[PDB]
Amino acid sequence: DIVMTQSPKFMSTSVGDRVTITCKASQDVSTAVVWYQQKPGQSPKLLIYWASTRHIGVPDRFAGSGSGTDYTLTISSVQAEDLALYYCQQHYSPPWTFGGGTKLEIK
Amino acid sequence: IREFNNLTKGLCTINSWHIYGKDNAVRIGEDSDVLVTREPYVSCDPDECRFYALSQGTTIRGKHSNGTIHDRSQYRDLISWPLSSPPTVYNSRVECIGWSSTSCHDGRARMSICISGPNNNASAVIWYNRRPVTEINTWARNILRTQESECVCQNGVCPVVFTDGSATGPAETRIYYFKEGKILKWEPLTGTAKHIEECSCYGEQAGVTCTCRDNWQGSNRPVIQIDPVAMTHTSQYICSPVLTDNPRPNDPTVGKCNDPYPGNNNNGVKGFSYLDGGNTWLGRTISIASRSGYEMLKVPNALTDDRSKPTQGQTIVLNTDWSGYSGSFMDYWAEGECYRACFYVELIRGRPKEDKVWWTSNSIVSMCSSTEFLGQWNWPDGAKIEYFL
Amino acid sequence: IREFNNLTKGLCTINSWHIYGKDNAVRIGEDSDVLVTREPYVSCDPDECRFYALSQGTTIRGKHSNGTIHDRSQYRDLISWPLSSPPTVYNSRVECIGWSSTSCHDGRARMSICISGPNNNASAVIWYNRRPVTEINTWARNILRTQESECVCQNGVCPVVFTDGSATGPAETRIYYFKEGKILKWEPLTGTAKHIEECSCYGEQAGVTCTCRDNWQGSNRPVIQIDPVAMTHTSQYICSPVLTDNPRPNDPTVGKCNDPYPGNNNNGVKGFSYLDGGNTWLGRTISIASRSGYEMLKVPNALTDDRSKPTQGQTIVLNTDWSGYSGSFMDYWAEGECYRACFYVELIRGRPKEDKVWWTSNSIVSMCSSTEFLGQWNWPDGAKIEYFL
Amino acid sequence: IREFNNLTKGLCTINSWHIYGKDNAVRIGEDSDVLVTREPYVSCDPDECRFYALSQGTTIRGKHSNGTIHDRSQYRDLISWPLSSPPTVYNSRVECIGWSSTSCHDGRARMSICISGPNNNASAVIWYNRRPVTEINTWARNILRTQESECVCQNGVCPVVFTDGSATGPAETRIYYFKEGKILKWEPLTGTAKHIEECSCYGEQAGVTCTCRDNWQGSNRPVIQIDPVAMTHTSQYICSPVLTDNPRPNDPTVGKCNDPYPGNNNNGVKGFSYLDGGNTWLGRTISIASRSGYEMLKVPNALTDDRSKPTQGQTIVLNTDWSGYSGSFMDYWAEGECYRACFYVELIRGRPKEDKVWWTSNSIVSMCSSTEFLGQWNWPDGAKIEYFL
Ligand SMILES: *[C@@H]1O[C@H](CO)[C@@H](O[C@@H]2O[C@H](CO)[C@@H](O[C@@H]3O[C@H](CO)[C@@H](O)[C@H](O[C@H]4O[C@H](CO)[C@@H](O)[C@H](O)[C@@H]4O[C@H]4O[C@H](CO)[C@@H](O)[C@H](O)[C@@H]4O[C@H]4O[C@H](CO)[C@@H](O)[C@H](O)[C@@H]4O)[C@@H]3O)[C@H](O)[C@H]2NC(C)=O)[C@H](O)[C@H]1NC(C)=O
Ligand SMILES: *[C@@H]1O[C@H](CO)[C@@H](O[C@@H]2O[C@H](CO)[C@@H](O[C@@H]3O[C@H](CO)[C@@H](O)[C@H](O[C@H]4O[C@H](CO)[C@@H](O)[C@H](O)[C@@H]4O[C@H]4O[C@H](CO)[C@@H](O)[C@H](O)[C@@H]4O[C@H]4O[C@H](CO)[C@@H](O)[C@H](O)[C@@H]4O)[C@@H]3O)[C@H](O)[C@H]2NC(C)=O)[C@H](O)[C@H]1NC(C)=O
Ligand SMILES: *[C@@H]1O[C@H](CO)[C@@H](O[C@@H]2O[C@H](CO)[C@@H](O[C@@H]3O[C@H](CO)[C@@H](O)[C@H](O[C@H]4O[C@H](CO)[C@@H](O)[C@H](O)[C@@H]4O[C@H]4O[C@H](CO)[C@@H](O)[C@H](O)[C@@H]4O[C@H]4O[C@H](CO)[C@@H](O)[C@H](O)[C@@H]4O)[C@@H]3O)[C@H](O)[C@H]2NC(C)=O)[C@H](O)[C@H]1NC(C)=O
Ligand SMILES: *[C@@H]1O[C@H](CO)[C@@H](O[C@@H]2O[C@H](CO)[C@@H](O)[C@H](O)[C@H]2NC(C)=O)[C@H](O)[C@H]1NC(C)=O
Ligand SMILES: *[C@@H]1O[C@H](CO)[C@@H](O[C@@H]2O[C@H](CO)[C@@H](O)[C@H](O)[C@H]2NC(C)=O)[C@H](O)[C@H]1NC(C)=O
Ligand SMILES: *[C@@H]1O[C@H](CO)[C@@H](O[C@@H]2O[C@H](CO)[C@@H](O)[C@H](O)[C@H]2NC(C)=O)[C@H](O)[C@H]1NC(C)=O
Ligand SMILES: *[C@@H]1O[C@H](CO)[C@@H](O)[C@H](O)[C@H]1NC(C)=O
Ligand SMILES: *[C@@H]1O[C@H](CO)[C@@H](O)[C@H](O)[C@H]1NC(C)=O
Ligand SMILES: *[C@@H]1O[C@H](CO)[C@@H](O)[C@H](O)[C@H]1NC(C)=O
Ligand SMILES: [Ca+2]
Ligand SMILES: [Ca+2]
Ligand SMILES: [Ca+2]
Repeated sequence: DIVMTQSPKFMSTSVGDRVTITCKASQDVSTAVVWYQQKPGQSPKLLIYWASTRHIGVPDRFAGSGSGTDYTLTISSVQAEDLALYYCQQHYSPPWTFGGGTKLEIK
Repeated sequence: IREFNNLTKGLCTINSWHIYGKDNAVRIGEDSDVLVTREPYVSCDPDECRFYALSQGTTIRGKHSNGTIHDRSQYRDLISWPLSSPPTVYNSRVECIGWSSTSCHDGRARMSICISGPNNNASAVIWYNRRPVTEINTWARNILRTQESECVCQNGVCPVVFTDGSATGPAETRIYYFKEGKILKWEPLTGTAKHIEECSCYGEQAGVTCTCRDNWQGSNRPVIQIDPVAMTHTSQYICSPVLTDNPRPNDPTVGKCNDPYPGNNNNGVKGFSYLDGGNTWLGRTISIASRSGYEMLKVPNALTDDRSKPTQGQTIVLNTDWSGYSGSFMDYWAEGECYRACFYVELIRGRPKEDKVWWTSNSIVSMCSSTEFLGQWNWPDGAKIEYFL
Repeated sequence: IREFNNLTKGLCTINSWHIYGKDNAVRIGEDSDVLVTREPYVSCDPDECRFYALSQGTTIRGKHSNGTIHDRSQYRDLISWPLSSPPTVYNSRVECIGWSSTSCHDGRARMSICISGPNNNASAVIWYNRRPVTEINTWARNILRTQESECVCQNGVCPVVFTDGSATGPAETRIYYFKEGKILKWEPLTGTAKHIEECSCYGEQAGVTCTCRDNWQGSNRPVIQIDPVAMTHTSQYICSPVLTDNPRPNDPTVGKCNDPYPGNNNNGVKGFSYLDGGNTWLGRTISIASRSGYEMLKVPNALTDDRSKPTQGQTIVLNTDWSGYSGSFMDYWAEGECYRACFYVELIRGRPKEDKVWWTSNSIVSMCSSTEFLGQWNWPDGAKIEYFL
Repeated sequence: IREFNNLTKGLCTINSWHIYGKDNAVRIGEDSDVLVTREPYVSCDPDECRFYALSQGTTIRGKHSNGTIHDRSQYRDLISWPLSSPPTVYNSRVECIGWSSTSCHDGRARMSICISGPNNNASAVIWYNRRPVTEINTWARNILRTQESECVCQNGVCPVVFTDGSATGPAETRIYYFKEGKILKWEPLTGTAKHIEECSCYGEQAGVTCTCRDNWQGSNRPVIQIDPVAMTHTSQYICSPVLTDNPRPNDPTVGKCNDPYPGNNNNGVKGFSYLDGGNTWLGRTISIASRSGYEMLKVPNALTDDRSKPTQGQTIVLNTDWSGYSGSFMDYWAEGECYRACFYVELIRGRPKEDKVWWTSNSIVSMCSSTEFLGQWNWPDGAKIEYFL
């Protein structure tokens, strides 16, 4: 199984700034990385797939990236409603393995 | 025929699609000496149509099957065998040696082209009438590759699309013009197309159209039209919002004809389209992210319109089944008023998505068009990855 | 031949039957790559005779063999291979794709017809000279089916019997007339026949006779005579008390020519007969309830007489052995004063009756007639269901 | 052709080498019915090129594969099969029976020659047009042997080099001249060459050149030129310090043209060379002691100069991979201004060096020349001796 490791677990950024969430796999997963966002007390929304392609209607603030075993999700002009638990799933081989999440707190 | 062929006719009305061939290779392959292959295609002689594919030089059960994810190796061989049989050890015909290829009959004999090599010292040898006639070497030294479909010939001239260079950058594409295996001319890519890979070509009315893959930025395909009479070409993207590469962003409402449609970069999967005004049909995988499902959608004036949405469709492979590469082929020697339009879909099985086995492989489905509006079925490879364990 | 064929001759005197072919497929199949098939038949080119059958796309040993009881699937393919060989992966010729079929040579090239589909959106494509020429779609949307024997051609015109509709009700049968793959005419069933299925046809003297199956109420077969010159037909039942469908009630003393003979409904098994006055021979399974045994009985003026009991017979398969489908074929290009009359019997092995294996399959026996009164043998498939365990 | 062939053309400029064929037999052979062979070669009909080899009469997996180190046995058979397929049980064509052979097409039909026998009572039968025409018996009673490459024909006359005698002493070589299977003349070896074995021959400009093996003292090859028009020949050694037999002493700075170059005696491995002045290419194993690696080196005026060191090279098989026998072949019926120069390398696998299996066997690589200076790859047999355990 491929193993997605998310560190750090908590992130604080101020309203209007940048944050970036780092995800990493245990072998070259050849860019097959998806990012979900889980809003508190809601279901996940798929933001990005294939490391950087946005799903239908996640506004361009969210910028997926990466390569090999190291990927990252950047968010800009951080909104007080950006608070959520962010997870990377991988989508190269079965079974589709997630990360631990990162809570983005608003300073 | 005893004479070269001229593409005198035009396409017939595509109104639905009918099954033309299905080899069932992995299903049979669990117990016969079916060869591991990938990148298939189909091509017609004036006398018969055969399935062609890039062999990996091992049977699917054989222990050397493990690790066939690798595209290029020196155990790759371009083979052919009868229409709708499996690539069997005891009936494939090896056409030339290499890991990239195109093949097509000019009316008299056929040309096969197999590229072989180290990734920085690759070399093509242009076989004509089963004899090695010409050889071209790498101009940009980073993987010299060609079509993985059949080329079309006209009056002896068969244009062929070769790309050497980066699949991640600008590459160095070039159209070559063969007549009887010799190089008549070769010219560099021109047009608004940013990067060309794995071109799918059909010929009608003395013009050949190729629908390719932009690996770099495209999610909308580059179309190259080539004029085999004057040995000239141009390229553009397909204007339609209906995006056909895979992966892709979800289709816009307005598409893009003179630049890549921005979204999924450094990736694609070979494909085709029949581009003919009202009678345009585009093929695409259903998944925006994976080679699963295949469908044919009629999108009138797709090539030229930045607003063309579909008006009729047909399902070929369900989204719950796997697909892969697709390309165009036609029987130029089929007696008619017109050219029957056909395509094939490769059905990948194995690694990476079914990694419980260590081999990758495929079977083939192919359709041709009918003017009747026939009913549709959906055509699964069919094997159970669990009986190979 | 380089010219179309006219059925100029008439049958020869049937006086006994001699073995023409026996493939021994399941027996060999325990150790070679013999294909799982069912619904076989035989057809002759002007140059050679071959065995044709509907493949299930798996070897009998292969693990995908399990579950081949199902008649229709998209892994079915109509194949042919040499007379008296097994359907081998490495020598069958795939003729078209689908789960119903007919095929026959018009003298010049041959027509093959394979129906494919969902049960409510089925489609036939009429291949001529190994190229797809025409396609007809479902008129009644509940399983479009055709012969599972060979069709007969005359002067280019080959009538073909198609039934779409219910196998339990009124269905919607129709005779189609092909010349060179194109549809010359098509007309609805007519005559007193209540329901037509799986017609067996032979041609003599410029008329083609089909002996079919009434699934619905018949236990006596519908006979359709077709006139390929004027493209007309009529249907009736066979008058004889000698009932030939299976299952059936036990034979009466007076039979029925203008209605089904009442008794076993919603069921039958494909069959044939040579209908020629004094020289009429009917084939039937021996069991009134199961496809076991096969015999040929001479019942003079069977077609026209409600009292015709047999006068000579011959045993083909014992009642302790299994049989199945049967149909007529002839070598129209066999040099003679007359047409040698032949038939084939399919020999089913597997599920449901031998359910210790999970595959169904079959072999073939075929006979032609002799005027000598030869001795008889009885011709078992031959395999032991216990060596496959 | 319908007419005999005259070697009218001369060689083309050898500037690099391109892959012509690769059968991948041991790799496939782990799971198909690939035959155990050894001593391969290639030969061209006016209509097609095929791979020929000496079969050992067993499949590589079959249990009789064990012990195929032995060169001669009565289960040896000279076979042929299509270019770049494996020697498969179901598609090899047996050419004659024996353990030594040559074969070649004279333009009309082909001659095959298989020697069979006890080592002291051996007999050759010269088949022409697949019928046994002539037979020659042992003159020196200690293993009668011939080429293990193809012979060249000119105007019906095909010279063939036969050696009976000791492989450790003086043997008794003799050039025979066949026309249409009959013996036109035969003459004894002449020239400064001390001992001839396994001659490799190509024809150009109505002269045939053979590059052989001196088993006895040579580490530099004997070259025989034969004049097929006058039925005369001479022999000499190759002057170059570049030693090409295997084993060999390490190359001197001055070589030897009229005597064996002293160093490794009672041993060698069959080989070839294209001898043409500036355009001379010699092939050799890389190891001075073992059949591993194969390379082609251009050594101008090699034949005539005792100081010729190489000026361009190409790697065919790496030194970490195994090689074996090599020889020349050409397509005399290939349309050109000139003769394309080709060679094959046999790739031995098994005993004695990979004795974890009990069979010896091989696959084939073949190249032809290109005038372009193409890039090089290195072409491994490819199987893992560990999957056969
Ligand atoms: C007997 O057989 C006949 C003959 O085949 C049957 O009739 C045919 O039935 C077909 C399916 O019912 C029918 O196809 C449909 O045709 C319409 C035109 O009216 C066409 O729009 C449809 O195509 C869209 O929908 C399919 C799924 O339904 C999508 O997979 C496809 O991609 C098309 O939609 C996507 O792209 C559009 C264009 O940009 C967008 O507008 C749309 O929002 C959608 O977007 C998403 O999907 C994309 C791919 O997943 C993705 O990239 C994108 O980003 C979005 O996520 C469809 O083909 C035939 O027209 C009809 N033919 C005939 C002759 O009648 C008959 O029903 C059968 N009878 C029975 C009883 O079974
Ligand atoms: C050497 O070889 C030669 C050449 O083959 C041998 O001679 C042949 O031998 C045959 C068998 O001995 C012989 O066949 C018989 O011919 C008579 C005519 O005289 C014919 O009646 C027979 O057919 C009936 O009987 C068989 C069993 O014997 C039944 O299976 C068959 O169905 C026929 O009977 C059924 O239908 C009849 C018609 O309606 C009814 O009247 C009858 O009651 C019976 O009814 C039941 O059976 C049905 C099916 O099971 C069922 O539907 C129904 O409801 C009832 O339940 C038989 O074919 C050949 O005529 C003869 N030929 C020649 C040229 O001589 C020779 O003996 C061999 N020599 C040696 C030494 O071995
Ligand atoms: C893309 O592809 C192209 C096209 O192929 C590449 O260019 C080619 O590259 C080749 C290798 O780089 C090059 O070959 C070399 O050519 C020189 C001539 O300048 C030739 O001397 C070389 O041959 C000797 O060296 C090899 C190993 O390098 C030996 O294995 C060989 O036997 C030759 O040396 C031995 O014999 C000589 C003659 O007597 C002695 O002088 C020498 O001391 C040596 O002796 C030992 O070795 C013997 C065998 O092991 C043994 O018997 C003896 O006793 C001693 O122990 C070599 O072939 C091509 O010329 C070149 N061609 C072209 C058209 O450019 C290009 O590099 C590729 N590009 C990339 C980016 O990869
Ligand atoms: C070939 O297939 C074998 C299985 O047949 C693969 O074996 C695994 O390989 C890894 C190293 O990659 C070993 O550590 C595992 O223990 C093996 N186990 C299993 C269950 O497969 C092998 O890697 C495959 N690949 C190649 C190129 O040989
Ligand atoms: C395929 O064959 C297998 C045996 O190879 C069948 O397996 C049985 O299936 C039932 C369910 O139908 C299981 O509960 C049994 O335990 C299985 N056991 C045995 C002894 O066969 C399987 O059903 C077959 N059918 C298909 C369509 O796969
Ligand atoms: C044939 O192969 C077998 C193995 O399949 C060889 O068997 C060995 O033979 C020796 C005698 O030469 C025995 O003492 C060994 O115990 C055998 N063991 C093993 C592990 O192979 C046999 O020699 C081979 N040779 C022939 C000609 O039959
Ligand atoms: C084919 O087309 C060329 C022009 O493209 C024409 O000159 C030639 O004669 C044509 N030949 C045939 C058989 O149509
Ligand atoms: C075949 O029969 C038709 C009438 O059915 C006749 O006109 C035609 O000429 C015949 N041809 C041959 C070769 O018998
Ligand atoms: C072949 O060559 C001989 C002389 O070697 C000559 O007499 C003969 O006529 C030639 N034939 C052909 C077709 O060249
Ligand atoms: Ca792309
Ligand atoms: Ca009934
Ligand atoms: Ca020596």
